[PDB]
Amino acid sequence: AVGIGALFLGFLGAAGSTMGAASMTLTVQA
Repeated sequence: AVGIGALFLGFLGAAGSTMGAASMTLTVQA
């Protein structure tokens, strides 16, 4: 139950966190 699922979650959480910074870290939302 939710065994290997842990490996995709671990790396797929890098893509969202990296593409979120390109959201203009100035002050505008997105």
